[PDB]
Amino acid sequence: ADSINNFLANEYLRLQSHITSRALNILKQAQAYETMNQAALLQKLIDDATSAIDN
Amino acid sequence: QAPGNQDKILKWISTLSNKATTGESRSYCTQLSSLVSFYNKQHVEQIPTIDFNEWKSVISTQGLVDKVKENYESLIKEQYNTDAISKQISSASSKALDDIENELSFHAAIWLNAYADYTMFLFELEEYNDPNDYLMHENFDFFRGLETELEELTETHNYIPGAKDDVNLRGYLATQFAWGKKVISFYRHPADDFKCAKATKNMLGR
Amino acid sequence: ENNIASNTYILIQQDVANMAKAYVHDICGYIDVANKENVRILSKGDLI
Ligand SMILES: CCCCCCCCCCCCCCCCCC(=O)OC[C@H](COP(=O)([O-])OCC[N+](C)(C)C)OC(=O)CCCCCCCCCCCCCCCCC
Repeated sequence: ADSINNFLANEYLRLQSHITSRALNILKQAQAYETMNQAALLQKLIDDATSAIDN
Repeated sequence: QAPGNQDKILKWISTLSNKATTGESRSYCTQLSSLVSFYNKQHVEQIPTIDFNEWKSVISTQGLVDKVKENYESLIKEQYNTDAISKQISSASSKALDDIENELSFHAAIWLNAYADYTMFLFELEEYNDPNDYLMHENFDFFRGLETELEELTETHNYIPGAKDDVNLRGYLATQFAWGKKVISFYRHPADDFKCAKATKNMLGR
Repeated sequence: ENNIASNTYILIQQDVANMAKAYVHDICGYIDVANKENVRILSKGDLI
């Protein structure tokens, strides 16, 4: 009984860490793409400037 | 919860393992110890707190930070139902385990009967003191059964003292300085005669 | 007297083979209890 109670207890925390870790990674991962979209947008502006010089 | 909650569980497994002598038993002890360590493994990783307001402010996709929070919180509410499990394990478990529950119970009853025999003997022995201070027929009453055996030796004419006793200690004490030191042979009756005789080509059976 | 394979009623315990074997066959059976619970809780909804 004490081994089952300690198993579900520690196992409950492991699941809790799994969720918050998932919710945090998905958030940080999304931020990474968001920054990439911003850099790609500004990169096009620089690309337009360089092409204007060539013209 | 974390500290000191597994001390007793280690003493039990240790003894169970010490009693194991054959390699087969030692193997089962290893399997048993693993499951205990597996179930009793402690988990401490400092579950981090999420501040959705911080992420919501710095940068996030509209509706995403809020959608993650509401969905995240929903699963956090769910938790294990320790009550249901607590009952099933205590009600009945491992009908195969009932095999040794009833084996060790009868095994213990055997050696509890012996413990009571030795305990009750030392209890009755308290009133018996100084055999040399009791009369003959009174000592035989304390040791009920000797008179019955003594009648068996008499009615079968086994009147050679110590013939039916495996260790006739009284016979060795009387022969400590006897000529031709010998004790009576086991279960020798004063009437049996195994003598033989033969006639050979020579005289005197030689 | 019916459901124990022994050649005598004078039971003498000199090893814990029969004891530990019945424990691993019992405590192990209750494995997957927590993982099974995780299935229900996690299959409830998708975080995304
Ligand atoms: C008192 C009133 C009533 C009295 C009734 C009579 C009571 C008699 C008490 C018992 C006497 C027993 C004598 C046995 C002698 C055996 C000694 C021995 O073992 O020898 C060892 C001896 C000595 O070995 P030992 O190791 O035993 O002793 C060594 C002795 N020292 C220490 C000195 C070295 O070796 C032998 O084996 C020789 C055997 C010779 C046996 C000769 C004796 C024969 C007589 C017995 C037969 C009589 C039958 C009569 C039947 C009549 C029927 C009508």
